[PDB]
Amino acid sequence: EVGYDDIGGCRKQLAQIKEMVELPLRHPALFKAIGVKPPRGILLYGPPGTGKTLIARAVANETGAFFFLINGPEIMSKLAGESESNLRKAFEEAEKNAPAIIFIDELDAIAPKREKTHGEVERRIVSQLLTLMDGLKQRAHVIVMAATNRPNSIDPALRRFGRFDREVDIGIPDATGRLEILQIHTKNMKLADDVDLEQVANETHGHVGADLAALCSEAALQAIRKKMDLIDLEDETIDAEVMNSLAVTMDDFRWALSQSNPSALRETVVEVPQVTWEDIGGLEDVKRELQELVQYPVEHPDKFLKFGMTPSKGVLFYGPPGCGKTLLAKAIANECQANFISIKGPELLTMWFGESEANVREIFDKARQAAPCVLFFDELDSIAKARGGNIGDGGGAADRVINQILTEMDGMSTKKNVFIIGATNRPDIIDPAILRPGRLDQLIYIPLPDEKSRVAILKANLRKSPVAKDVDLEFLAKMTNGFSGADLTEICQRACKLAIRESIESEIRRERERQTDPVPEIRRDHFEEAMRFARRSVSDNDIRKYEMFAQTLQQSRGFGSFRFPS
Amino acid sequence: EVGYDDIGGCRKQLAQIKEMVELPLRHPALFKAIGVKPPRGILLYGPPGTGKTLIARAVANETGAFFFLINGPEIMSKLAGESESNLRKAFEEAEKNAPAIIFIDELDAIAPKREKTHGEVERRIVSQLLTLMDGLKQRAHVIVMAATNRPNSIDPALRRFGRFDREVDIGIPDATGRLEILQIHTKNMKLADDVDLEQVANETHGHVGADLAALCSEAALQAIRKKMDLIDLEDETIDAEVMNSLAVTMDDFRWALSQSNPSALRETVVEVPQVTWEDIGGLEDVKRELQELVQYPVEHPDKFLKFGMTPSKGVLFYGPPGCGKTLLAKAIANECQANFISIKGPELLTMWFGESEANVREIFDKARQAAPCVLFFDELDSIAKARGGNIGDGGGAADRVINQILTEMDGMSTKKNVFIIGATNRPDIIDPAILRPGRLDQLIYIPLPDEKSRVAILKANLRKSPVAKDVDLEFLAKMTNGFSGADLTEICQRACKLAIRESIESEIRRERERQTDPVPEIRRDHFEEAMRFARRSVSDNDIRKYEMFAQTLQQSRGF
Amino acid sequence: VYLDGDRTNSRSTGGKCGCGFKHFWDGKEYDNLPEAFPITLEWGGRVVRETVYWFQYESDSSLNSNVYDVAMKLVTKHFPGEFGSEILVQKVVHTILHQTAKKNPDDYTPV
Ligand SMILES: Nc1ncnc2c1ncn2[C@@H]1O[C@H](COP(=O)(O)OP(=O)(O)O)[C@@H](O)[C@H]1O
Ligand SMILES: Nc1ncnc2c1ncn2[C@@H]1O[C@H](COP(=O)(O)OP(=O)(O)O)[C@@H](O)[C@H]1O
Ligand SMILES: Nc1ncnc2c1ncn2[C@@H]1O[C@H](COP(=O)(O)OP(=O)(O)O)[C@@H](O)[C@H]1O
Ligand SMILES: Nc1ncnc2c1ncn2[C@@H]1O[C@H](COP(=O)(O)OP(=O)(O)O)[C@@H](O)[C@H]1O
Repeated sequence: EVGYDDIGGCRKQLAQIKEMVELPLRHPALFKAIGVKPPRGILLYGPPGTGKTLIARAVANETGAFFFLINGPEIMSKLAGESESNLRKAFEEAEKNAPAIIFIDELDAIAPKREKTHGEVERRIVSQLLTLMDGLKQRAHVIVMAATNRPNSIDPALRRFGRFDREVDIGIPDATGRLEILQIHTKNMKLADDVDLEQVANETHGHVGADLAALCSEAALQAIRKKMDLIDLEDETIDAEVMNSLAVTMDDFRWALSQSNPSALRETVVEVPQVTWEDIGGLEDVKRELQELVQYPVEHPDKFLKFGMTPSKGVLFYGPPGCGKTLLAKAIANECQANFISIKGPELLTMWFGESEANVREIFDKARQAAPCVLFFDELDSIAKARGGNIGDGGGAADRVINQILTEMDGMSTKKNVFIIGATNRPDIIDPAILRPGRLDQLIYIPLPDEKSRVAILKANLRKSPVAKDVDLEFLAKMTNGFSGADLTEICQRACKLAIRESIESEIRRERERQTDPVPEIRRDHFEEAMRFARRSVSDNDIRKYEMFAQTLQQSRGFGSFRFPS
Repeated sequence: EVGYDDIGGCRKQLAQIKEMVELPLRHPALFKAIGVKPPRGILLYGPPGTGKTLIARAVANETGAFFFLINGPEIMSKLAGESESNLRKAFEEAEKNAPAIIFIDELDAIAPKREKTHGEVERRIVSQLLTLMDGLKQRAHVIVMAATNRPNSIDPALRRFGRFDREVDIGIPDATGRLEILQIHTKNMKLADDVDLEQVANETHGHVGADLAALCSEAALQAIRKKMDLIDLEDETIDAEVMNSLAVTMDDFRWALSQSNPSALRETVVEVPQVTWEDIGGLEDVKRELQELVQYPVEHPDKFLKFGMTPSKGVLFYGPPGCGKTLLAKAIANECQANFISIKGPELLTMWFGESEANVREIFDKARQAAPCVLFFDELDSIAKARGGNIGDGGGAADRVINQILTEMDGMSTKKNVFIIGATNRPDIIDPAILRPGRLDQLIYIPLPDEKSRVAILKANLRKSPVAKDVDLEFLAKMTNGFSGADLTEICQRACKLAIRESIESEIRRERERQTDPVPEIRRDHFEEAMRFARRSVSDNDIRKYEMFAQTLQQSRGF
Repeated sequence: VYLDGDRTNSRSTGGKCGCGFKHFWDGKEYDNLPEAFPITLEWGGRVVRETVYWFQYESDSSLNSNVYDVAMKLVTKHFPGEFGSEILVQKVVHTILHQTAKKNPDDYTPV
């Protein structure tokens, strides 16, 4: 049967479920004697296919308590009055065989949003469910677990205390989680020696457990189809000397991956970034500032409360485009081992155009649920830029979205470790209400990269592709003076393209000459040709604005000669 | 059974309910003989989990009256027609066992808003409830109590006179209320010497009674789990002494609090401020004006009646930003022991963008319920500035939210003690309609702090942090000259940050020699270093602006 | 003393003008001569015409012109104490930045 081994991906959520469920079920008498109250309702979030039913079944099997399954559509498909009878019978039967777990599969099908009822028998079913829920006068030990896709798709009457008040969020698996799922689903089949499950796990960006299981099954069936056609003997029984002789190769996995339909691609992704400080050269002062602002409070709270200092909430990055504002946020999120959720400019523009700023509440709720977390708002100026920019439509510097961000930020509890980082390249057009103390007080200037920074960028970009040992990256960084973090990437990509073109041309020429590898690495010639097309993204007439702004900010601090009389 | 002492934060509400219910129940003969109508319906507001079934149960038990409980969902789960039979039987049984109290748990479930309900069976149930409630004129000493979340979630026909006429609002507990709730819930438990419920009560901001009970249970369970795996005392039964051998620690409470999701966090905070006059130095004239305008009418009504002087409706504070306009309002609210409701500028902007100006009415209703109260509007110029500014785009300064504020302030009786205070740092673009003799007639200038006030500001900011005796705040206050409160607090924050960084660095370094409290206070060198980042937020041009505005206002009055 | 742009007894290190001496201007000495740019302000109905003097190619880093200081000084000199004048400051900053852009770093046109 199912167990904890059959579940991959999520690990913290399974730990929380174990903590909440194992003690009251495995120790009935001990909990009865003790005067505390165990939870009597758990609500599992997450998109379909994440394995919520699997989690509930595995917990019930491992604990050993009786497991009774209530299916939403099955309950709602019966006749009026018969559905209520089935629900009551299920509850009383589960109570009789205590301890027990009652799993309501699709709760949003039984008790949807109130405005979406549009009926009477549906409301009667919801009321019957509420009566049965509030009727759990201990009844030895029965735990009711329900699964829903979204928190908003449940009748709010079920959220109150004595009901489904405890919530567990099951998200999209990460790369390690996807690798675990693939290993679980491939442990029974035979793979060829060149199959690297880590590679395919990293390739699948947006996938849930069902998608990965389907991918493995599709690859296995592809191998079976490519093999059995040779033997073409569909005998009475599948003989054992065929499956063993058949192995799935990397080619089949790539073929199945290409013809795959991800289920969750527009879902916001929350995970610890894999970038580090080595990917960005220099900027040591900014690194120290970020460590001071976001790493100290989460690591030494006692020293913060000892001096009675309230930690800051936000930091605003400004500077020319492409200099690595996003990379710094990802690196600082990774260094503290905290979750990172990114909100791009198009998201804010969609909220502004659609006049739906209630999604900001959803964003902040997700950040709160994924604490500790780093919330990164990219190009906050976009809305201000969409309203004419410097020459606006005659109105003030305020909009329905940034104001909602301010409202959510003010009401955000400082005890929880949620840190907000904003990025922009036009500090002049930013709403001054953002820079008010208590919301976003720190301003950090990100200048153009320096020599060591350029060398680090080149090394980081060229890490994946082979290069010739004769290439002198130091001289290339010397040649490049005013480029940004994107021009170097462009140069590297042009060199790679030239190498690829030369390889393909040589291959075609050799094959056409053959009627009766020349380039394994990228050499100096490719970089020499690539540098003939390099272009400075930011002109010398555009950095002067940032330099003058920073100079004005620095020059106003004219109190560096204060000394006590001693 | 449940008793009166089990109730926690809500103390005034319990007093009101006692004074409303004890007399008819304890002395049925007195009220039956006398020609005074006892209350027949009581409605209890408040978000879920605040405790409302508890209060009714406690009142019924203390008064020794029959208590009959009716659940909304329970009555609505029955078949058509059977629900009416259940309601009639409940009312008849309660009438039989006089005196009695009927509690309807989820009133909004039985009788929601009219547009929300669509089926005819639901309307039939609501009409049956109305008929039963109107049939209480027989006076069998039966009192009906109901609970809900919002005043508007109930059918307005249920708030008619003769049915749920009375009203008691139970709100979010305050700091002392939360402390009392924690003490009540931790009576059976055993704590450790390092656990002080007062500190955690201060920290728990947006929690309700159910949230505090959940927090206590989670902390106790975490302690039990932390001890059980080590003791591995998994036997057939549980020993008596093992429970008394374990206690909850402050770390358990900190962990539980950090892993807690408060329910009532978006609700308006209606409490008495803890800010006193000592937190802001100087401005004696402003203190005198505030006491004269908000304290005299609430403590000497006879004087105002005798002289026939209508109390002032409110004032408007104008001045450069960060000079302590909110602190004065909080201090004057605290000095009068009156509730304080603050409405920031983003709230006004949300109401203007979403065109949901009707909520303004609701706000005043809340301020009407918690009288006496001080209603504070921050950044009244935000609406005007957002739609243009000095030039603007279209017509005058009128808009939606400001117009609703005017039409609600005009239609407010002076018998209720609600005082409205507005603040703005751009008095030029404020709507002249507000500055009218009867809405916001008073204009008060809040200038930059003076030498005697900066010392008080620094002391108030530093009272929470250790400071070395060598620090001479007088010299710092003399040297600042042209700073604001928002700059002095920034200086203090930077000094504390430098001290914390030095402590962290020293602690890390001292761990390097371990393979083979250096800074207890804040020295003067920390302040000397932090002063290098000191920036003057308000230039001289802004001072010229405000001084010219005040001079133009003052030059009109000359005699 | 000196009135404006007069030669001063102090050799200019970055003598791009070729004069070889620093020139007096606004109470200080500059290696080069400022560049004049017309500008108009229209705040509060009234219109004021002025010439912004922009300094560039100066050996001293602190002596180079800063737009955020020039615009603020001009606005406070011509419209002192007016509420909400920062919009005028931003407009002047943008106009000066657009007008002073050099396509070739050799178009020195001293007044
Ligand atoms: N984290 C996981 N580890 C292993 N298998 C998973 C995981 N998530 C999903 N699956 C697979 O997906 C399949 C379907 O999941 P399902 O129980 O339908 O999820 P839900 O009920 O939430 O839609 C299961 O057979 C399971 O093997
Ligand atoms: N300072 C930098 N160090 C390393 N890589 C950089 C840097 N700046 C830009 N990049 C490159 O740019 C890409 C992403 O740019 P990004 O940081 O999003 O630009 P912006 O700073 O404008 O947000 C990355 O692939 C990264 O390799
Ligand atoms: N002020 C309080 N004092 C003591 N206990 C409280 C208080 N508020 C809430 N509680 C606890 O919360 C629990 C649930 O409250 P409940 O009566 O369900 O609130 P509501 O009726 O608003 O849903 C009760 O068991 C009660 O012990
Ligand atoms: N006059 C003052 N006295 C003490 N603290 C002040 C003063 N002015 C500002 N502050 C500090 O600044 C913060 C917010 O200032 P606030 O009073 O909101 O500014 P404003 O007067 O513009 O509303 C408070 O935390 C307070 O500690």
